Amino acid sequence: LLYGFVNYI
Amino acid sequence: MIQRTPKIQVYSRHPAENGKSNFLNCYVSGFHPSDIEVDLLKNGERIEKVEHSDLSFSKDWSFYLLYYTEFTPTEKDEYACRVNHVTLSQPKIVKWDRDM
Amino acid sequence: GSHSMRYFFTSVSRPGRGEPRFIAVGYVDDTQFVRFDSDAASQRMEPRAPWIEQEGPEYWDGETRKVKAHSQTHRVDLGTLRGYYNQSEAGSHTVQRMYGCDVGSDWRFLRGYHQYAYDGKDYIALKEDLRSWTAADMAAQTTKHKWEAAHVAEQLRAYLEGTCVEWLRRYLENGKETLQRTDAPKTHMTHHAVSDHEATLRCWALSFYPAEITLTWQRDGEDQTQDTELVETRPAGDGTFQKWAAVVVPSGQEQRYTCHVQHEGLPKPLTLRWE
Repeated sequence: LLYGFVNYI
Repeated sequence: MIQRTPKIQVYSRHPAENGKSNFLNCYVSGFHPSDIEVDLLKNGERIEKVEHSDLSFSKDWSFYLLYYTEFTPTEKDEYACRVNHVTLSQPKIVKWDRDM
Repeated sequence: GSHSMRYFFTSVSRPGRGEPRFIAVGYVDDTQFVRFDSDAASQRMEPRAPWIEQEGPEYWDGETRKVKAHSQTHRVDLGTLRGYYNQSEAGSHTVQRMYGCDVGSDWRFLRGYHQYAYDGKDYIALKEDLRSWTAADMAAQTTKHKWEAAHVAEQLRAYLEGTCVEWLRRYLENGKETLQRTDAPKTHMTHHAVSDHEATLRCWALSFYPAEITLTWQRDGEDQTQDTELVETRPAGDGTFQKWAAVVVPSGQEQRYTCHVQHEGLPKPLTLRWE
């Protein structure tokens, strides 16, 4: 199961 | 930019026996960037019925791919893998050697 | 005994040939179970292992939603990184992300990881404490400041220690016949003259799983590591792996050379001999 939060470089 | 050369291996899934179906593999690993051209060759000509794995990479970020096709080896037929990549000044052909 | 779940993401820019190519794949140990390819017709997260197929429609819809979100983020990242490194639109560039979790033989959490590369070099990595970051250069320090202010490590830690390990355990159970197996290598050595005075000795391991293996040559018990050609462990295509190691020796000295095979499927390490 994938991580569900997003984070931009 | 970092560039890493593909390490190419051409081999059968099972020990080769004339007249017995098998799978011909070309495994390319250790390469960067990911853009790569890989063809399996029968008697110097490109095999059309070729599948490949989904692009993945190793601990060191270098990519790997498996290209493969069902085949039935014979005495006369010669098989090879042809690979082009930015690190290669011309395409590289590696012949299948069944007696390794 | 020990197991891992890992997800691998690659995004590649394509100057003037449209939007970046995004490929995501997920593995348990050395067994792939999912893929997404931004260029494919389906636009879905797709099964790539029989045992994941039983997952319900909510799983597939939600994994498609999340992987598409990752795809969009990495699209944005490629532009961000061009800015950080003052790079032009002339060239293609590559972002890679890996994350996942390791468990021991008792399936309890061992370690987590979450790492990023730009153009094939380390960019930023979550440290082993899951609370702090290693930034490989000055541009990645900019990312580190942003991730620290946004408490990104805390979010990842909760996933890596909880959710990641819980789903890995579920996959190991559901895929038990595939994943909780060990196939010991079938081993042999081949001998072929390369001249009247030298021969190639090649030590083979075939049909093994998991992919981790060590193959070494000794001469009178001394390791021959600088003289050994060792190929990369390669997939047979059937779920097992193969590897070989070779040395070129003077003819008549074969009996001095031994090959040594270590794999978790072996009851004991094997020594193969020419006598």
